[PDB]
Amino acid sequence: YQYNMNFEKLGKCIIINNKNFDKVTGMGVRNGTDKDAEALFKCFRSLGFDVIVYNDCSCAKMQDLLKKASEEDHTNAACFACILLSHGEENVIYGKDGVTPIKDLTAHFRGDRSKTLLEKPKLFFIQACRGTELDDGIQKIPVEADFLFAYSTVPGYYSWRSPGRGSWFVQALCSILEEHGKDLEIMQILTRVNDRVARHFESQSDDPHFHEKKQIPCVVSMLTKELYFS
Amino acid sequence: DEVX
Repeated sequence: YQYNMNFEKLGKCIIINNKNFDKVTGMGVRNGTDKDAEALFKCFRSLGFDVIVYNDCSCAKMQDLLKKASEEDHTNAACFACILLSHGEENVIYGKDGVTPIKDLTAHFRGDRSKTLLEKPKLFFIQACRGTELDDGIQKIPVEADFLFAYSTVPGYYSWRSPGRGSWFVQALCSILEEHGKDLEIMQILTRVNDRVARHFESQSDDPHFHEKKQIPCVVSMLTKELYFS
Repeated sequence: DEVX
């Protein structure tokens, strides 16, 4: 009932860190994103992933990074992880030059397309907006199998990031992983990340329309076993 | 706070 972790490598971890965008996109500089990346770099490295951080990629670069990565030989690896830090809209992330469908970035790893990652977990963590809604708060193996998307927010909603500390989702995810990454199952970790973000964060803003908002992450799992980074 |  657990994913076999007996491989010489845990797996590759691609971190796409998009901070500066083309003015044609009209997207602002994501302050605090470098802090997220560095933190995420330390966590996933600790977990034992071979992480490489790619900055200000463009949609093609991103698609290539993923197409190529899916093309490597993952036979000696337990899994694959990819973390996306950037701007976004519903179903789409922003390259420095525009927006590309997350579905395209992930499909490369389908069972029919990455045989060496077949029956192995493929993890994508996405920190990006998914719309413009604010939460006010209240006081034969299937080809689509073995994927897990840890989104920072829910469909149709904004995702918060503090210029000086990083995004809520990443601050949360990193504290949890640092302390429990090696002892709790992935769903437990993400559930705790879910609770941490919901209870410990609340937007501070000068625009009242954007003041005191809350946020809840969203985990989608097509996993078929329990995942322990150990 | 900023949003993404």
